[PDB]
Amino acid sequence: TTIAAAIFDGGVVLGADTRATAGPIVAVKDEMKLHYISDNIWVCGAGIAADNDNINAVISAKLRLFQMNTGLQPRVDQCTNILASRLFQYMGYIQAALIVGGIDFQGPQVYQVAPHGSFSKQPFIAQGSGSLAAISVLENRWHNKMNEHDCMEMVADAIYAGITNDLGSGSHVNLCVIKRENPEDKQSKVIYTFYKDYRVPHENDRNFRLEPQINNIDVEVIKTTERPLT
Amino acid sequence: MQVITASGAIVAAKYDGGILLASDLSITYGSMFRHNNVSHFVEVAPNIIIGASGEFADFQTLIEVIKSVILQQQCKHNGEYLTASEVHNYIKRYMYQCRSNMKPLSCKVIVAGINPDGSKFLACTDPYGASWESDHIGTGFGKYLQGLQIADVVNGSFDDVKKGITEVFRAVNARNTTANGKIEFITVTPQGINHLAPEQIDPNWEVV
Amino acid sequence: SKYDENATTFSPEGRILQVENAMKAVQQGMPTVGLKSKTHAVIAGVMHSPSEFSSHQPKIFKIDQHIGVAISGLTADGRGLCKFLRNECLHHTFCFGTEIRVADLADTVALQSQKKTSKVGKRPYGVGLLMIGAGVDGPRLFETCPSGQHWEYNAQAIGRRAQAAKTYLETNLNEFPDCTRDQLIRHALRALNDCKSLEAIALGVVGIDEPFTILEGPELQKYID
Amino acid sequence: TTTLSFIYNGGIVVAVDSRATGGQFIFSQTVMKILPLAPNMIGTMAGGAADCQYWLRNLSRLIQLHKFRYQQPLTVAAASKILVNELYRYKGYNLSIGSMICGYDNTGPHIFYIDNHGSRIAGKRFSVGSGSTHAYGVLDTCYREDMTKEEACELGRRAIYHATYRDSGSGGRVSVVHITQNGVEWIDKTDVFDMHDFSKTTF
Amino acid sequence: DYTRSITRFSPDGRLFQIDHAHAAVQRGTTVVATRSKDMIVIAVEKTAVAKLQDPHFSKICSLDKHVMCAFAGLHADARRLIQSGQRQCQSHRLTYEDPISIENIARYIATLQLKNTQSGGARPYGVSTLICGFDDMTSQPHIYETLPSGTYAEWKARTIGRHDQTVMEYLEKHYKDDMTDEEAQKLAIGALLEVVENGSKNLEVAYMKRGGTMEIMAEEVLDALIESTK
Amino acid sequence: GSGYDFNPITFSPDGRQFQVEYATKAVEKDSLALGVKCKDGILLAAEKNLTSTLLTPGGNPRIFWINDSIACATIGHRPDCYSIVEQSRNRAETFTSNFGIKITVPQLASEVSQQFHLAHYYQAYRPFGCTVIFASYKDDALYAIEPSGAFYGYFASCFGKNSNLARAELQKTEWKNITVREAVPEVARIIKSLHESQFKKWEIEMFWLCEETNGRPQKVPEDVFQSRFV
Amino acid sequence: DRNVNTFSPDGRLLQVEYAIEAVKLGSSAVAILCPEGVIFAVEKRLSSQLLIASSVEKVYAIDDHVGVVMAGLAADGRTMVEHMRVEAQNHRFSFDEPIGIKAVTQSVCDLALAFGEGRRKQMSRPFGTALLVAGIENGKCHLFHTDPSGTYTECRARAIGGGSEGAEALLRDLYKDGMTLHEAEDLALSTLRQVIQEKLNENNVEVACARVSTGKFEIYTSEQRQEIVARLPP
Amino acid sequence: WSPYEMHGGTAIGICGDDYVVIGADTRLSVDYSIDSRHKARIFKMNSNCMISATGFDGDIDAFITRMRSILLNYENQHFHEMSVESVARCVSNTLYSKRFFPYYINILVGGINSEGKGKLYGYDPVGTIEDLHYDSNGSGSSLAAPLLDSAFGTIHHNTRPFPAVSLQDAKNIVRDAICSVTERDIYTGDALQLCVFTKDGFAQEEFPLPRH
Amino acid sequence: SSGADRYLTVFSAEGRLWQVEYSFKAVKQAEVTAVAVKSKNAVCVAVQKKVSDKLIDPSTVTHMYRITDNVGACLVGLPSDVNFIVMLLRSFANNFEYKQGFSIPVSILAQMLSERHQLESQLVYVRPSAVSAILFGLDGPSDSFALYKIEPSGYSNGFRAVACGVKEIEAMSALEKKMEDFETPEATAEFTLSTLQTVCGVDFEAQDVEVSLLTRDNSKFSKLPNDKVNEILHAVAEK
Ligand SMILES: *C(=O)[C@]1([C@@H](O)[C@@H]2C=CCCC2)NC(=O)[C@@H]2CCO[C@@]21C
Repeated sequence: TTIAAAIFDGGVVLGADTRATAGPIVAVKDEMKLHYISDNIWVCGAGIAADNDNINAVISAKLRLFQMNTGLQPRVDQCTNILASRLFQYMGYIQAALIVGGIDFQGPQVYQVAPHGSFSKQPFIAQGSGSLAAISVLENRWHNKMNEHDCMEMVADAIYAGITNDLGSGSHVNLCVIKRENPEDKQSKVIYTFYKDYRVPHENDRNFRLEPQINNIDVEVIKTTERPLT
Repeated sequence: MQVITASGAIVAAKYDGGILLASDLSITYGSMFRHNNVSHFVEVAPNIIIGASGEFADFQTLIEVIKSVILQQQCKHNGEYLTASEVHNYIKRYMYQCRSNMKPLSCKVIVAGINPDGSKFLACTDPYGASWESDHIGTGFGKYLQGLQIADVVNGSFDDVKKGITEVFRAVNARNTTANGKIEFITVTPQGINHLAPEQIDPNWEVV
Repeated sequence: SKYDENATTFSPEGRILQVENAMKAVQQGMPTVGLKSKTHAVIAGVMHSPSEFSSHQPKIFKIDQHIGVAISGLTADGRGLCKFLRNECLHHTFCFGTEIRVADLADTVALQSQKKTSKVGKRPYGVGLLMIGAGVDGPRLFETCPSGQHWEYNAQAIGRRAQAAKTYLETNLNEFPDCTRDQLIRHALRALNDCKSLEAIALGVVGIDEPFTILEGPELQKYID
Repeated sequence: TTTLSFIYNGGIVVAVDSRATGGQFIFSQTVMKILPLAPNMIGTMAGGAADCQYWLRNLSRLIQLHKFRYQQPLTVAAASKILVNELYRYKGYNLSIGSMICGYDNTGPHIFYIDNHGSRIAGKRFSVGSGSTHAYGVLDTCYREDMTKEEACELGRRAIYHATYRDSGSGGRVSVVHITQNGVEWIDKTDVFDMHDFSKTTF
Repeated sequence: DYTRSITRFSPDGRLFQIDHAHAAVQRGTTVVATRSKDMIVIAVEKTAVAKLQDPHFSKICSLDKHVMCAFAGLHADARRLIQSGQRQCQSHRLTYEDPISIENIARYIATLQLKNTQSGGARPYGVSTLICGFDDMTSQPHIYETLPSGTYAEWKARTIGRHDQTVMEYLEKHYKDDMTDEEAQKLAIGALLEVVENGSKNLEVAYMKRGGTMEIMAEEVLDALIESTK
Repeated sequence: GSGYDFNPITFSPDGRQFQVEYATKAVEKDSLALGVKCKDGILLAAEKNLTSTLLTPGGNPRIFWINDSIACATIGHRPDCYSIVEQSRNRAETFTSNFGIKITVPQLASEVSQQFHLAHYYQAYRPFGCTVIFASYKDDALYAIEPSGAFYGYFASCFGKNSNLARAELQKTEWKNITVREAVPEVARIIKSLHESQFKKWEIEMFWLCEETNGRPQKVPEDVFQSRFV
Repeated sequence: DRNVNTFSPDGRLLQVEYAIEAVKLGSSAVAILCPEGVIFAVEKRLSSQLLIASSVEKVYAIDDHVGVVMAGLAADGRTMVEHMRVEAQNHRFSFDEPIGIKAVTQSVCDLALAFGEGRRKQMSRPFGTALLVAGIENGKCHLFHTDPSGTYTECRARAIGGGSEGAEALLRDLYKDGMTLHEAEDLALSTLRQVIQEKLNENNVEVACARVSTGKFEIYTSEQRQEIVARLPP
Repeated sequence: WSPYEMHGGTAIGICGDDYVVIGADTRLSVDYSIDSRHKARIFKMNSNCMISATGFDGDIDAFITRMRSILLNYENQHFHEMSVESVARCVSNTLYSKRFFPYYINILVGGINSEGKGKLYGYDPVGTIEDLHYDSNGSGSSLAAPLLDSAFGTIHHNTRPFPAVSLQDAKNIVRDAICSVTERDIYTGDALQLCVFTKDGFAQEEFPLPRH
Repeated sequence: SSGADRYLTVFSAEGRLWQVEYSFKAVKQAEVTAVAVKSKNAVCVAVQKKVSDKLIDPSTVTHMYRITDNVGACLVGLPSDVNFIVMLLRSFANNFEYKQGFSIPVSILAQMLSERHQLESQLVYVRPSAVSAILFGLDGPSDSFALYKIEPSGYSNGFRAVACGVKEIEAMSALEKKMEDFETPEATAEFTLSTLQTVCGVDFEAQDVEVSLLTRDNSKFSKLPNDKVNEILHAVAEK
């Protein structure tokens, strides 16, 4: 896995590869590792896919219930505190290395949350197996108050670096750009644009396939029964 | 049972006027000399001092427990403190409780005090909860680097017991890695607890 | 009357009528007398014999080596309080290794009775305890009440016909501090005799060095004169 | 340890050694490995000494409680069942109980092998202990149904003696008990030192 | 939990709640349990709409293969008693491997009723139970009557429910010390008929033979015995 | 009058807590105890109208230790008085366990007023018919908690019978201008002036927390002021 | 009032007094202590001849040495005797000795007054049964009386049940400290017969002896009850 | 982490016709270090019996406190001091109550029963009870047991009557056996506490032993 | 079970929670009135500080409490209930800060207090806490001032201006009849103290009123020292 969220001038760009491996085998080639938390907060997670999915769903439910009861926009530090407390109370057994990326009244905030509950506000973060290959790009191409497009390209290139250099990472680069609908208006609605398959590396696609599929296995049917679908 | 932030050796010995306890004022983090001027003894009552060799975190937790219980019994008794025997019995029962809960206080705790009847009471409770009352108790390397230097002068004059404890702690400073700094002396007498000036007990360094 | 519903209900006058009913239940117990000298403490009482051929129900109990209590009221509640006090003495002789002070036992039993009177669904103990102890605190006598309070006394009488015993104790109050063990026991028996309606009177005597002991029947004959 | 109990036409003969030994040292040679449970029921002690003694006196308490609660006394099957259920509730606590519940009830003689593990095996011939294999060899080789009381008691005594000889864990004195309809009878405690025949040169 | 001490003493010394539970019993259907040297017989009268309901809801229950059980009173309190009694029979088998003594199980049912008389927030069982059966440990058929008060007494022939006094008088008059099994059947059937103006279509008769299970009398044999008694 | 006076949590149609008012009546029945903050310390004086001459001289305390720096004068229902004393000791011990430092009379009073209020706020409790005056020189605090749970810091507090006149007399002195040793005669004169003639034998249980006591609670020594009167 | 653990303005637990009344509504029972043994004679109320008398046993053997006879509510007495049996077997298990008569009496009494109401989850009402606990302890027969209040008293002679007061009045001038067990049985059966409303018979009476010579509490069989009723003056 | 200190020290009990002589070394010591040269391990439980515990001293103190608590409870609830046989059963049950967290102490309950006869009961840490004429516990149990076997021959011939050894002879046997153990067992040493329970009550003697 | 509708918090035959209304009257029993005014630039809460006896240390006779640094609470009601509510609002705030990681907003604190007052008005074994609570502060997420009132019923609302206590009806009437979108914090403070003074019908001194004026500058809660209170009172006595 390669997940990387950075903070650009107008918002946050989160990114994730789409490769879930069931050991040394690529179980999923379109895996969704960017989890919607709230309209302003997205978490891209690594570690155990079940743990990441469930904890992101649970915290998204908590913050949706929060925004409903209280009418308040969930805060990125609030989401990060909830995530860190939950991961600490499970003593790292919920292997969800998360990167929270959102925009609240404090501006664009990217937090890391380790599976053991250790969080940290950082401008750019990379987690997962390819986290190092990604963070190199993030280390070299992130600067204060970069525009949306440069941060998008940097985070996509960091996810691509994780994809190519790391075996646990691969397939496509899904991005999610949290940004204010009116960047000049700091009080404008925080919207998100999810770029599914933002990068689709052509050198990483299936380049060959038998047009006449050769098969010498013959199916012998012991018994057939047809039953209505209602 | 694990010792990290450890208090060094303690040598307590009864002399004519009371109990003389010596120990360095240094807490060692593993082997590092981390903290200085940290007394290993805590005056829990006007005539009851409590020291401990071993983990000093477990001795601060034990002192919290002791002070809370003494405060309970003092509020009950309108100012009257627990006796040295009662305080040591509570420490024995709480350290055995901790050992029985499998979370032992990894500190050998010396209770030195004058009971209201005037009899010197010096007792020790090891991390496991085994307690014993004795006229002289060494804990840590003060137990090991002792010999007959205390036993021969125990219950003797203050000068003789002080010299014996000084010999033992010269041995400790020479041959204990965790022995760092001045050796504080505390006299628990029926007239109160007096912290004598800490003394640098130098090993004989003409050996080289 | 209408506010005599629970031990948790205050009457418009500030009185807990169920607490007062329990106090009367104590006042309906057999005459109990307690005395306190500078060296010894004594509790005595005419034990109750429900039937002619039934023995006199024990009234004096030994809580600890130097602590005893004379119950007045529901003897079952008295036994429950004796169990509680013995547990407290055993947890003070476990935590501290010495004998608890009868003052601390009075505090604990008062606290328990008050918790009985402060929470609904509980009744005040229908028994009053004359506790005598001896220790570093000296000899001390405490009359614990159902309401949840203990009154320290040099002498005291409770139960039925206890006004005559109280009058005797008031007359001889200044004698008690210097009275010896034998003289304090004699004063106890002669304060009970004024309440007579011996083989009924049981007397527990304790001293600073003397452990609490219960004398009954002919054993007390030597203390009559 | 070595305890044996067998049902012959005349009753139940229960013979037990008296050795308690841990490792090499013989902690005792006068250990009583037969604990009475009912007037006509006993329970043998093998394996852990404390466990067997506590649980057999607890079973005696439960049998007395049942007999006083209900006029009918607790049977040997019911008693062994109580014991085995209690011991099985402590599975995984490293209890060590080997115990033959030998009694005469309304349905006749009954021996139930009870173990810490919860096994409750009815049978007419059991032996529990380190030397129980030797007692089993002597029993199964010399056991008859029509043995007199003396013959059956001597069979149990000699089986325990051979177990004590061939096992370091068995020794002391053979406590022999004869259980009949009438009730438990304690035959005698025979020192295995006296049972050994020193005129033999083979053992 | 709720503890309102439903059952309390009255100034005259009576547990009025036990009186009311007895009233509930006395409004229940009549039950008549009689015994012989080798067979027990229970006859419960049944009030029902023969044309509109199934008469298969029986007051006679089988706590175990050797414990037969009938009741008079609230059918739900009786169902709870029978369920607990069956559980106790199986638990006695678990704990002892021996069939629960009829005295033992009757004591258990009476102790259930008694605990309801003693437990705060618990309404005394408005049911009087006839626990009958056979003990191999005693070689005697037993018929215990457990009351709502929690008192159980063995009887040679006992009746509960409505008309219990008339049926008791009939039992006392027509009881033989050494009845045969068919004589016990005749006594129970006649005692129930003394208050019932209907034949097999109303009565329900079960029985337990020595070392046997509970067998419900047929509607043919029952009618034959009814006619023979008359 | 109306039925709103039985349940402590019940509010009278005028908003009155009748059970709390009756607890306050219980306080007002008791002999007055007072406290005054002085230059050198705080002096708590409790009038003990000895019901019997047999009561131990100097026994039956009304001023209690709560902490090595906090004393507690008590007025009202003596069972409730000592219950609150022990609950204050437990609250101080729990405060030390949770926070390490020794509790202060303001927050000790808040924590004990929490129990006072719970008594008449949740059902199943009786309001404490006791007013507790916590004094601490080391905290320069004299906080009196009332039966309702209302607690106020006082320059000079007093509760019990003739408490209004006692407060009016305490008002005549600027207590902080003087020390405890010269405050003792003034408070003693106040109570003696208000002492009722009906009570022949009585005592003035004075305690002080001062520099002379090193801030520790201590009964005023008999030589300084013989507490016992006739 | 209206709650079980309430004290009357006279200082009495109302439920306790009402349980005493319930005991006064129970079958009579006379316990006569003599140096040879303690003898219970109990009225077995038989509403019918079909009632198995052995099953309405008002006498219960708590242990080999100690027994108990009830008066009042037979079910509450069953709870009390069950507790006493468990206590006696626990005492034998814990101290390898028969439980003292006073000890088991005190245990059941402590159980007696533990009733409560109004607190979250205990018995809800006092035991409506008074027990005459008797047994052999250290080669001596001890007779104790427990009533619903939880108070127990050692007794040389005692009566519980409907005829309790009349039985005690009859025992006034009939009971002596040196009677033989023969005389104790005769006195117990005579007092019971006097305080019951039916002619005494072996089937409507239950007799039991805590016998010092045997050191055991046995319950008399029909033959022994006949052997006693035959000797009576009537 | 092992919650026991495995303290050494020997206790030798000898039951007589009318006495019980338990001699235990005072020394408290484990791992070549003597925590306390004097640390009494025989305690007068009541006027009927004494308990001698050898092993972990924390467990000795805890078990002796529990036994004193239970004997006080028995005196309060059963109105007489617990007998030596009752104390023995209580010791067995108390030790077994911790069957899964055993007191690592070997117990000798020596007392005088209602018959006036001496009663010694030997124990293992998990609560095995055994009515014994003699027993040895602690570090020098293996050393001391042959001494008692030779003195009495009970192990050599189990079924023969236990020899009528006088009170003073049994005290001398315990002293000599404790001295031999002290000579051989390093943990045994310092002072011998020789307690004797007789009809006259609990008597105690302190004899020096080799400190080394 | 009939008859509990007036003594317990269950609905009456006419559908009213009589105990809740009686808790409102118990709030009236506080003998003190609070007026809070909220403006775009500040929120000022003035509550009369009536010390009945001057033997009492006035610093302890307070109806204004620090729930958090940013959130204050002017609580009018039974003093015991007021202390319970300060401890329960502080507990709410601490639990919220421990879970969510940030200081509790005034709106969420008002919701939690309303939930507690609903558990009081529903659980018949819990007395309705007789405290009319004026929670106020500067919410960071909106960087705007929040002013909520939670009545003993739990009926919680956000207010431009609110009032509690004996003159609650008259104070609210005066507030609504004179509310303005003030342009300065000191005009909000002047209006607050003027409305409180007018409804209480007595001239105020700093000794006789606790005023907390949370501005955009001083967002953190603090009761104004007597100097600023006297200055505002003089400004209110100008006209
Ligand atoms: C990524 O860390 C990874 C993915 O399965 C990932 C898990 C969390 C989000 C969903 C998809 N976790 C793994 O266990 C493998 C090992 C290498 O990294 C994975 C692909």
